Amino acid sequence: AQTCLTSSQTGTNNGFYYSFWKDSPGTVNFCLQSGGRYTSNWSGINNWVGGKGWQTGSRRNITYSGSFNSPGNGYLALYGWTTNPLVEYYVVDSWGSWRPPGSDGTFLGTVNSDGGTYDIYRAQRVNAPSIIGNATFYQYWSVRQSKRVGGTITTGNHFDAWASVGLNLGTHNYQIMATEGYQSSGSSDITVSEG
Ligand SMILES: COc1cc(/C=C/C(=O)OC[C@@H]2O[C@@H](O[C@@H]3[C@@H](O)[C@H](O[C@@H]4CO[C@@H](O)[C@H](O)[C@H]4O)OC[C@H]3O[C@@H]3OC[C@@H](O)[C@H](O)[C@H]3O)[C@@H](O)[C@H]2O)ccc1O
Ligand SMILES: O[C@@H]1[C@@H](O)[C@H](O[C@@H]2CO[C@@H](O)[C@H](O)[C@H]2O)OC[C@H]1O
Ligand code: NA
Repeated sequence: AQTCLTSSQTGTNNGFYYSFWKDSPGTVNFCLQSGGRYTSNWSGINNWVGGKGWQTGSRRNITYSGSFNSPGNGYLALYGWTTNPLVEYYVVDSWGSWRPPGSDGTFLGTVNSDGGTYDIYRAQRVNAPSIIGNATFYQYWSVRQSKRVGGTITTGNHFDAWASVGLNLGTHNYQIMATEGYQSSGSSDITVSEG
């Protein structure tokens, strides 16, 4: 059954944790579906990110499938946080008009995982929204060298590769298969599972 949300919220739905966040402009209809599924549509937003997964991240292997429709700036990524240090992390499989993280990403190397090759970056967010309120913190990124929509993400491969280039993860907070939009409009329909 469906539960559509329009304001930032976290919780559990059909055995899966979810996180949904947007800043004030525009509209996101973040619709919780059966099992590990959610849909999104966004319009006129500034920034939003949300999806289904786990309240506490781990080295679990995560599989996802579905559709991602982003003519402007959007991302389809495994997405999560740690505390101590505060870290926002991404394993980006697809994107819209703009390949992240841009020039604010420092290239650190590559990792091969799940049939793909990913570029590794560190970026810094300055006085930016976070799971602990406005903060200044690093992001760790793996970004697939070409787009893919669907498959398995062997998280351990990414975590180990980041560690090998000095990117230390803290205590795991949430870990979700996320859709992100930036100053754009679009939609997605994504189903997650582990193991
Ligand atoms: C005051 O509080 C605050 C602070 C921030 C931001 C803090 C910060 O450190 O970064 C500021 C800038 O945001 C990033 O921006 C990206 C933006 O440049 C990019 O635009 C592309 C550029 O090319 C064009 O051709 C594209 O059409 C256009 O879309 O889009 C992505 C932006 O970055 C995203 O921002 C949101 C994060 O969640 C994502 O991780 C990140 O990828 C940096 O490059 C800085 O220039 C924000 C909000 C508040 O309130
Ligand atoms: O109310 C708080 C939320 O606003 C906060 O949400 C985070 C804000 O930064 C976004 O980049 C994240 O995706 C989102 O989780 O989390 C903590 C909560 O208490
Ligand atoms: Na992967």
